[PDB]
Amino acid sequence: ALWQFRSMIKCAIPGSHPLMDFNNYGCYCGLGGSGTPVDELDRCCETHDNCYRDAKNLSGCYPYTESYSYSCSNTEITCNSKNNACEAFICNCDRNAAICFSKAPYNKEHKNLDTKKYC
Amino acid sequence: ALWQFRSMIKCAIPGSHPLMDFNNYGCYCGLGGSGTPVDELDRCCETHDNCYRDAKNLSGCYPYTESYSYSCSNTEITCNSKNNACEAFICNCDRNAAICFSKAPYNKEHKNLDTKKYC
Ligand SMILES: [Ca+2]
Ligand SMILES: [Ca+2]
Ligand SMILES: [Ca+2]
Repeated sequence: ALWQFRSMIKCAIPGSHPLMDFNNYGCYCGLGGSGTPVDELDRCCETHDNCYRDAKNLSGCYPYTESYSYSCSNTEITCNSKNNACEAFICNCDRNAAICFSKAPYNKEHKNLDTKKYC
Repeated sequence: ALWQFRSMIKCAIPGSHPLMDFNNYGCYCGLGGSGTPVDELDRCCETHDNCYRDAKNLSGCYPYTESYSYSCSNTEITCNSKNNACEAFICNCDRNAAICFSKAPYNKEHKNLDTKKYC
């Protein structure tokens, strides 16, 4: 579920405030994504967004509202070996994004980019 | 998921060994169960059994496979408010059943009960 996505990023990047930070960032961060990805970060958003899309190729698999199982082993993230297919697919999309976010630099210049102009 | 029910049980009844305590007791603790419940504990199980059957009334809600979110606050169990509807249902079934098995007396002469004669 989305709410677990955020907690998952806080798990990798502690000094971050997910809701604030990665919302309305570039062309892909935030709901939507159109045009080209302005940066490293934005790429991560892009790929994660396609992961959600792929995830719907699973029956009754709704990525936003599906809760799964994962633990945060101190900066380290782990998906429960027990999630069901949908769940495990969605946790992975999330796990991969999070790690990606932790390695991409953040450009204040992209927060609130002008989609409606720039994307 | 069933694994989380076991975990729930360990929270509410510390010291417990769910796979062996609550399994195969009465006419409803474990497997499937039918007939007349032999006592309070067994009665908890029948309520669980009934709860789960009502789970399936929600499209794509398989209680054994569906992982929900909850936490165990020092003996206390809390079902995440963000759980989707199905998850929420299943969370409650397990929660009511764990409280129930806590307030219930354990009758050892009802363990591995010949369900084909006493049920
Ligand atoms: Ca997006
Ligand atoms: Ca779930
Ligand atoms: Ca049963």
